[PDB]
Amino acid sequence: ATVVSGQKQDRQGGERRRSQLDRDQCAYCKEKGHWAKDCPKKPRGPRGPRPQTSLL
RNA sequence: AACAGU
Ligand SMILES: [Zn+2]
Repeated sequence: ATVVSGQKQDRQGGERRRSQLDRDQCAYCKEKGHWAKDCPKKPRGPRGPRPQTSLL
């Protein structure tokens, strides 16, 4: 015999389709004030800004 | 994955 399972459907709080992602809420760390594109927890690298060293 | 918003 086994008694273990999950079956329930209930949720509160309004939301279109992106949690409480405020227009001024970072969608990365969840910090309000800065945008994800400006998240201080964003990645960086690899250090080496060299797309194409042309000669002209 | 941590971008759910050019
Ligand atoms: Zn952030």
